[PDB]
Amino acid sequence: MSKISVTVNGRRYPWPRVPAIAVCLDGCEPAYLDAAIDAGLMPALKRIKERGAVRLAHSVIPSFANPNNLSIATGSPPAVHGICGNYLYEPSTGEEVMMNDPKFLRAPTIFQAFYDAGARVAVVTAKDKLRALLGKGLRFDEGRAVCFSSEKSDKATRAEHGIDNASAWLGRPVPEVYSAALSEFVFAAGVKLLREFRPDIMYLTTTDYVQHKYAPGVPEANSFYEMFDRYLAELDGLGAAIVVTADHGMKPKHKADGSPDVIYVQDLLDEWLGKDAARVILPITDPYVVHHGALGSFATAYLPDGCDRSEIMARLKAIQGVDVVLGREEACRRFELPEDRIGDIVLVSSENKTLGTSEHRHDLAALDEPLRSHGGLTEQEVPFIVNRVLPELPNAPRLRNFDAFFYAVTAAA
Ligand SMILES: [Zn+2]
Ligand SMILES: [Zn+2]
Repeated sequence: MSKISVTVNGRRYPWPRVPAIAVCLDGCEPAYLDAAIDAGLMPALKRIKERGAVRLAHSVIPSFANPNNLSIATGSPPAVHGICGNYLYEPSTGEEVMMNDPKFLRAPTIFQAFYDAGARVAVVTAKDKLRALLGKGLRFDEGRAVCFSSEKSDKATRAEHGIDNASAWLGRPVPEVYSAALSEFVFAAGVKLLREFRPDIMYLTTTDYVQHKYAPGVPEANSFYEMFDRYLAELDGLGAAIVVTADHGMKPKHKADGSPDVIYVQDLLDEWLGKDAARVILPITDPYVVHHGALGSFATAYLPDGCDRSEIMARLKAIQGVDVVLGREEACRRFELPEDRIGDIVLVSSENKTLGTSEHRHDLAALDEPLRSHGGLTEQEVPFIVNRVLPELPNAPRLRNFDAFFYAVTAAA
C-alpha cells in the first residue's frame, strides 16, 4: 500500500491518522510563554514542551496577521498566496482597495485541498475579516467543513459556515472584539469541535488585543496564557497532534516617557521630493482609521516616476531607527513577497521604533498604556511547539510559522 497524501502549493501533506491542529497565538512573543510557565500557570504546556518538540520559528515579513495567517493556511509565503497587508494601493488611480476579500488570495489553502480530498476541516478565527479569506474554497453541503469567527459567531449559518449560530451552539455570548474573551471563545469552540465534529485538520487563530496592552509576565498577560493552557490541556488529552505557533511576536515601541517613538516617512519624502509625490503605505491598518492600532515597524513606498531610488534609500538608511531599506526587487526576493503588490522601496524600523505617515494635522492617540507593536524583523521570532516527539524538526531560520500544518500532519501521520 502506498501512503496517502495531499499536495498543496508544491508541498506534500501526509494524511493525518489523528486530528491535526495548528493554534496561532496572535502576537505571542516567546517571552509570554516563558513567564506564564515560570509562574506555574501552564502545567500542560510545560509538560508538552518537556515530552514533545520545542523550537523557535520565523514568521513572514511584514510580521502582521494577514500575511502570516494566510501563509500558515497555505503553507507558502506571500509571493505565492498574494496577501502581504490589509490593503493594496493602486498608483494610477490613487485607490486604496481593501485586502480582506478572498478574491485577492491567489493560491489554495491547505483547508480546501484536504476538503476536496474528502477530509473534515475546521477553521475558527477571533476576528471575522480573516474568516472569509481563510474559508476560501470550503463548502458546507456535506457536513465536512466548519468555518466561523468569535466576532460573528451568532451570524453563522449551516449553508455559509457549516454551523447554525456558533454562539448558541457553544453556549457562550458573542464576546467584545477588544477583549481576551474574543480569543477564549476560539479555544472553547476548538475543543468542542474536536470532540463533536472530529476534524482531520483544524486551525485556531486569535487576536493580539492582550499582547498590544500588556508585557510578558504582568498579571493580565499571565491570566490570558493560564486560560489558553486549560484548553491546550483538553485538546492534547483528546489525542490530537498539535502545533502551537504565532503570526508574529511583540515588542515595546516607546520612548522613556511612555510615548510612541515614530519616524514619519511621508514627511521625509514630502520634504525631499515634494508633497504627495510619493505614497507611503502602512500595511497594519485600514488607512481611514484614526487610532494608534495603526502604528507598526514595516512600511512600503511608491515613488514618483524617474526619481533616483538609490539616492532616496541612502537618505532613509542614514536615519537612526531605520534598520532596513530595500528596492522592490531585493525586498521581494529576500522577504518572499509579490512584486505587483509592493512599493518601489521597503522600510523596516528598529526594535523600539515604529513607522508612520505624516505629522502635519497628525494622527490621534488611542489607549493609556505605552505602545507595543510588531511588523519588523524584531518580531519575526515566534514559538513553535509540537506535542509529539520530532527530533528532525528544524529550528529557525529554516523553520517557519507557515511550516505549522506540514509538521502537525506529519506528526499526526
Ligand atoms: Zn497578529
Ligand atoms: Zn497586532
